[PDB]
Amino acid sequence: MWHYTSINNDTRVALDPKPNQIRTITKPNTVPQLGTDYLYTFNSQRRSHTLRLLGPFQYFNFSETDRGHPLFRLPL
Amino acid sequence: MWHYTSINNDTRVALDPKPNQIRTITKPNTVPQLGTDYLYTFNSQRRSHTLRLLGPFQYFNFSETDRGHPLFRLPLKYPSKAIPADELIDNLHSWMRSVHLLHVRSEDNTLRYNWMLGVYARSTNYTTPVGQLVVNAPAILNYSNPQDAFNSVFVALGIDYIDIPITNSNIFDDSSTPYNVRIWHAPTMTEVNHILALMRKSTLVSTHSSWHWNVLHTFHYRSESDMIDHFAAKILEDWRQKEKLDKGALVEADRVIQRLIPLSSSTYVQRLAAIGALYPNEFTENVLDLSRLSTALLQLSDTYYQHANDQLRRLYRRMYNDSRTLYMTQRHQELLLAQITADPNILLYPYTYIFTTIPTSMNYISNTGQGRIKHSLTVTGATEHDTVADIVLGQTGEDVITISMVEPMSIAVEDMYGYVLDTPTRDIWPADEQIEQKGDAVALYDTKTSRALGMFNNTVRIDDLLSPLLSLVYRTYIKGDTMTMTQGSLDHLTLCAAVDSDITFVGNRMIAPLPEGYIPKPMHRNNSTMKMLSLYVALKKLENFATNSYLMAPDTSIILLGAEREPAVNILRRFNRNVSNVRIIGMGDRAVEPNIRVRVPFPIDKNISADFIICDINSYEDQSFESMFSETISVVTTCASAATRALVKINHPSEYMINSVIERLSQLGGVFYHTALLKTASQNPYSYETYIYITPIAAAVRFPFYSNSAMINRYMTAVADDEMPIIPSIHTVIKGHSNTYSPGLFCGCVDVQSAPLALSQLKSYCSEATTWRVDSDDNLVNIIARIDPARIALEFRTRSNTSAYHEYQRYVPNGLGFKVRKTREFRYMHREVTFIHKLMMYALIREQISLTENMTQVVSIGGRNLADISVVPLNMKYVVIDPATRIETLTQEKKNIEVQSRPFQFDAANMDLENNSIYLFIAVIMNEPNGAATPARMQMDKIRNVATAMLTRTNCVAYISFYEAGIITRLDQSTAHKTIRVEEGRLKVANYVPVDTLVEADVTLMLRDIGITHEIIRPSTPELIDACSNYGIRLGSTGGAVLDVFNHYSPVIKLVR
Amino acid sequence: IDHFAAKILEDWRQKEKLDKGALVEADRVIQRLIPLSSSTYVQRLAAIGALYPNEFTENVLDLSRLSTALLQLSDT
Amino acid sequence: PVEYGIFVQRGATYTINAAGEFEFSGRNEKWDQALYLSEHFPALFSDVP
Ligand SMILES: Nc1nc2c(ncn2[C@@H]2O[C@H](COP(=O)(O)OP(=O)(O)OP(=O)(O)O)[C@@H](O)[C@H]2O)c(=O)[nH]1
Ligand SMILES: Nc1nc2c(ncn2[C@@H]2O[C@H](COP(=O)(O)OP(=O)(O)OP(=O)(O)O)[C@@H](O)[C@H]2O)c(=O)[nH]1
Ligand SMILES: Nc1nc2c(ncn2[C@@H]2O[C@H](COP(=O)(O)OP(=O)(O)OP(=O)(O)O)[C@@H](O)[C@H]2O)c(=O)[nH]1
Ligand SMILES: C[S@@+](CC[C@H](N)C(=O)[O-])C[C@H]1O[C@@H](n2cnc3c(N)ncnc32)[C@H](O)[C@@H]1O
Ligand SMILES: C[S@@+](CC[C@H](N)C(=O)[O-])C[C@H]1O[C@@H](n2cnc3c(N)ncnc32)[C@H](O)[C@@H]1O
Ligand SMILES: [Mg+2]
Ligand SMILES: [Mg+2]
Repeated sequence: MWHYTSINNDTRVALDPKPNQIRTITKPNTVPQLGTDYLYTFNSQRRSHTLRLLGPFQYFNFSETDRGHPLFRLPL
Repeated sequence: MWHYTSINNDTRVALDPKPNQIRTITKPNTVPQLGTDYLYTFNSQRRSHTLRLLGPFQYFNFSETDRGHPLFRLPLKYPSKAIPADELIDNLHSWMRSVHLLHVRSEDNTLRYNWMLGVYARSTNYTTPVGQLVVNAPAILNYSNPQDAFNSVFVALGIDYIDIPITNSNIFDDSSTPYNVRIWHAPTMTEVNHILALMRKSTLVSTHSSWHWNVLHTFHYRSESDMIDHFAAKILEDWRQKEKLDKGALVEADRVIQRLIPLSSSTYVQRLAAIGALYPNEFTENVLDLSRLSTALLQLSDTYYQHANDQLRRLYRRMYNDSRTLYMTQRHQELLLAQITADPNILLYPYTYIFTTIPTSMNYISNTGQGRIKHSLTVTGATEHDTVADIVLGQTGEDVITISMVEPMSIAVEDMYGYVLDTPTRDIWPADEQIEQKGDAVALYDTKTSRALGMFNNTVRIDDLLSPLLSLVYRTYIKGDTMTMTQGSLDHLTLCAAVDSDITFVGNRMIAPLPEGYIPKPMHRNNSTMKMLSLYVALKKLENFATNSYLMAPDTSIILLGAEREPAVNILRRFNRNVSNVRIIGMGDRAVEPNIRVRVPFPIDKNISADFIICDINSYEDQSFESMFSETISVVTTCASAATRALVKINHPSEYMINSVIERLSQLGGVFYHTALLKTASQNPYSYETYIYITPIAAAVRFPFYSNSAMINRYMTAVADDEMPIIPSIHTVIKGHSNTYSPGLFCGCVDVQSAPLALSQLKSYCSEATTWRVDSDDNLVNIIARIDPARIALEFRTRSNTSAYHEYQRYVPNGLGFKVRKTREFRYMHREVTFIHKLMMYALIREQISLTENMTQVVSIGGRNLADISVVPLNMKYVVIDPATRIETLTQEKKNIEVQSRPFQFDAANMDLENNSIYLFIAVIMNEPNGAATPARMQMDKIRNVATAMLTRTNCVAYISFYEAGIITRLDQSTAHKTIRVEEGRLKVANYVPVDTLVEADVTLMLRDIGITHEIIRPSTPELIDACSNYGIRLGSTGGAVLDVFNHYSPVIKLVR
Repeated sequence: IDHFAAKILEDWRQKEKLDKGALVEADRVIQRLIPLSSSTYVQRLAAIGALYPNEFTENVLDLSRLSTALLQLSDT
Repeated sequence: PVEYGIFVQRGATYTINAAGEFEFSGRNEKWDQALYLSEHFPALFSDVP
């Protein structure tokens, strides 16, 4: 059992959408669902909120306009 | 059924009220009711309110005063949620009170009420000339003849027309209307002809084939696109209606040709009128996507503009060149004639051509809406392929397809706690056998067991395998949805293992509701938790088999000798909370509290005893065989001395190890030890590690030593592998007829035109192939298709490359799947144990067959649907003799496969064994052709006949699979057999009728009496790894528990000449 | 330092799975970072991170303050 | 600001398609009259919900 047995693959590339899906990668018609679109949690001991977007959105820079949205005002 | 059968009628006229009803058409006294007076709905996704008034009010213009009413302010008042029904009813009712149409009621029964003009005059607040005419002479709204309803207003106004605004059907949107309708003063057909001919001189107008109130009316659109959406909606309407008339069912159609005629329009509308007139097969087939209907129609008109069919192309072109003419099928025209007969002075569009419809034989498959299509590719078909170009599959995102390494197992919660036993066979242990078995054991241990076995044992851990089930039980307990279960039930144990909190029933079969605001964390489990639980359940099942309750008796104790956290000690302590006096403790050298930390063998001072002991000892340190041996021996020694019911682990269960353990229990004074090998469903599927079960019995144990036992062979047959383990590839290039693909699966995407082609090519390897477009607007179809070795062993027997490509091209574009949801394929799919045993059989027989020289053919009697094809080499001819087999003379001729399609005759006089032949009798000997089980004496008899029949042949090799008797003795005592059973002492594999089993000793004695060369072989561990690798299959838990005892007790007789 | 330490945890776990011989869908064979220019303390982190010390498999280090544990380990 | 974000993500303009469907720009460009003769229209007046 010496030899390593592993399927190496570019997961980050795999995460990049086909261009056609970009129109609806937000899934604008339907609400985001917990555990699929996002992963919210609240550490009551630390009193710290933590929202983690799932899928392609896990890698997402935010324009300062995006930060001005009320969703980011919620933890405060 | 050619003639159309339809009752045409002016529905719009029928909707116009008698004048007397106008006073109360609002029903002012009573509230409007949903579904009768109105139809409110709220699309929460679109966040759009939609109120639709019913009855006469569906056609209603609104005065700006009417819009100032609060009822229209409501959708703005509720941006997010649906307007509450009380507010909707109240406001709609008050506005309904607000409306009052002008009229003069009269006794005449022939009269109607020009509702259109009435509401219109109202909405303008009577400022238009029509409004003045109505406000001064309301009686003018009454009418007997429907047409004169307007002629009266035209003669009275001196105008040649009026131009009515159209209603928006939802009353909430106030958006500007796409077009308006213009009612013309044309009482005679000739006046209508003139107005139409003048209408072709002016932009953006169109009209219906026939008009309501029998008065000519022309739509005038404010923009080209508005005309396009209108025309498209009408083409949908006429296409559906014609679809109902074509089926011949009677229809209450408003007019025979529901679609519009452009009088003046852009090119794109003329195209719409042309394909709309064509009634293309593509609508009936659902080939077009209706989500963007007009676009679909434009593309369709494109395909027709240069159609392969000259008739359809010349017909579409002709329809485009003379769009002002209304083309219609002859069956329509006869309906129009019937209508002219019933109402001689009716107006209907004069310019019309009666083309003969062109038949088309191509039935496209289609199904719009969610659901991937799960193709089953045929091996061969009418299409002849020749040197097909490689079909690259595109890269696909994880947004669409994820590839999990293992399929989590779906299973009933009880099944986890099943186990299988294997009792010892040998009555003695001769010293030469000791030296031999020790040689095999030392030589096996010194060079570590197979790397592929380790890759599987570690890829498919039991903990992640059972995870979704446990987390499901925790998830239902957290919502309070769980309720009833027995105090001792296995479901109670799974519950104790799912959640960290103590559970207490409020009474029999009723657990306590969760305290408010309390959501206890899931119980923490390492990989060996469920296994220890199952060994506990096995101990309770071994003290007596009748039990359903699994709680320990009061004043009794258990030990879990291997310990770290030992979560099972906690789950057990929590499982037995209501039982008085139940000690439960872990006791490892690595033990944490509660569990006592202590080395084994126990210190001479310390006193340890229990009614049960679940050892799980396993030194992490690499070590010499002598030390592993002495350590395991001392472990079993103290385990037996300290308890009446030990359940010791053995990490390296070589025949030498287990037999040495039995020799050691034999050496202890005055206490004979009954013993049995064991393996739970909760063990890792691929672990060869085995639980020996010790217990004193007053009698000396006959046949105490093991030899060629199942649990042991699961270990010893595994050895260092000659080749590196087969990692599952994910192929993206589909070469035509290549036979170069490693085990794994094709996965990816292709343009939908190329989709039928790729299915025609992946058919060579993949046995079945799931596909789906992701959206109606997305042209690519995603495709997943795992490689079946049986399909390869079939398709590559000859160089012909036929397929059902002509069928697959019927699929494009809507016919091959749609699913927005991400799909998660596994690199190692679940399979029932019987199937995996069959693949192990095929691997064993195939490797056995490749070794043989100079063999002309393989004759698999009872070969069913070519199931043994994986065994036979691509060269030699294959022959099936199963009556059940379907006949495919094209596939047979093209793939070199003769098929007898008759029952085999086992009588020796009728026998016809060819020289140089390999006769497969894989699990066919045990059943009659109709499927009823043959009695065991008849089975041994037909084996004797196949044996004697082969005695003459110079070169032949039979492979007669059969079940050994010993398995029934083992499944009488075991629990982990969800599939295999023992109805009245007979084996019952899968869905087959129960069948009596042969005894191996009498069979070997019989073959010795025949004098034929023979060998009773069974598939080994490496064959299992070969099956699982080549097929892309993971073993699962219950399958991994029962596979050893089942596969060891399905020997394949190997007759040879 | 915190980045390097998170990566050393990642490569240590991954190598822990490869050493057991189980097939893994690893993104790359060596998950940990290579300093190109860094302080002494990072060079220490890269060194013990490369070592794959038995101490990680044994859980001898405390991961609550991972980088510190790694510094002390590099000391030993 | 929120509805403004939702609106302007769709685009500050649109073009009616040859099929007659609206096709919004997806971009927040300032309008210029040079566009008045262009295929584009201002998005505020689309009357598309
Ligand atoms: N303002 C107003 N418009 C009407 C009235 N009745 C019919 N219409 C309009 O007349 C146009 C053509 O009349 P119809 O032939 O009866 O309706 P249609 O073309 O079959 O299509 P639908 O009205 O959607 O059923 C439609 O677009 C209607 O909007 C009415 O009473 N008042
Ligand atoms: N009736 C009909 N004529 C067409 C169609 N497509 C092209 N034509 C003819 O071709 C001329 C212009 O050709 P194109 O400019 O290529 O058509 P298009 O607007 O680009 O539309 P597409 O063919 O879909 O690209 C028109 O004047 C038509 O007579 C069609 O779909 N239906
Ligand atoms: N690679 C390596 N070199 C060290 C380490 N500790 C000390 N050295 C060497 O010692 C020199 C400085 O020694 P110290 O000043 O005692 O190190 P420190 O920063 O005080 O760290 P500590 O030894 O934990 O007290 C450095 O230039 C290093 O070359 C270590 O943990 N790893
Ligand atoms: C495979 S582990 C499983 C332990 C336990 N089943 C649990 O819940 O984790 C077995 C443990 O037994 C301990 N052990 C090894 N040798 C031992 C010995 N000679 N006597 C007592 N315990 C030992 C080891 O530390 C090892 O961690
Ligand atoms: C176990 S199944 C097929 C064997 C093997 N597992 C396979 O799939 O190829 C055995 C089949 O052989 C057929 N069969 C039963 N008795 C037979 C006989 N006497 N001669 C030929 N075929 C028989 C039955 O119809 C039954 O479906
Ligand atoms: Mg209508
Ligand atoms: Mg990463």
